[PDB]
Amino acid sequence: MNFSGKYQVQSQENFEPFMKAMGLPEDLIQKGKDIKGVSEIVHEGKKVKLTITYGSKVIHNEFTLGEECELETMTGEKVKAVVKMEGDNKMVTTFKGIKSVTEFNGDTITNTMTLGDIVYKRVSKRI
Ligand SMILES: CCCCCCCC/C=C\CCCCCCCC(=O)O
Ligand SMILES: CCCCCCCC/C=C\CCCCCCCC(=O)O
Repeated sequence: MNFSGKYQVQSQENFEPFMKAMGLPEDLIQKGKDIKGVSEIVHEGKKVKLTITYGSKVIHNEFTLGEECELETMTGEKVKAVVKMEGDNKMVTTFKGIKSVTEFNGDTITNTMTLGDIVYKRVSKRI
């Protein structure tokens, strides 16, 4: 399907509770709470190059679909995980008890991460 492009967050639910349970330090939660971050994807085959920019904070991640790689979380911690291609438009992965589902529909990306009873929801559109 090719997911290349630049997108910006339009809306989100449960950012604070989810981020809290992730151990993201208070002040950052307060700061990123109101930042409409930009995400850039470069998709080439099973190679996904991902860059997330939140104001002055940037995180670079790169992984191969199906392969176990090391993902950098927003705290700085690094984890190992396999990102899978579920269906034709969904990228699914699991780490630290979190279940992550990214669904692509043209200009719209919908991301859903569930931790316990919390469901952090993000809706982005291509810019
Ligand atoms: C697509 C998977 C979901 C990615 C969620 C990313 C969430 C990032 C969380 C917030 C980071 C907080 C950074 C606060 C601002 C730091 C620098 C600044 O002030 O500009
Ligand atoms: C807890 C947040 C830590 C974020 C680390 C990155 C994890 C990303 C894992 C899944 C890859 C799916 C890529 C989807 C990009 C969506 C961009 C967006 O929603 O802004």
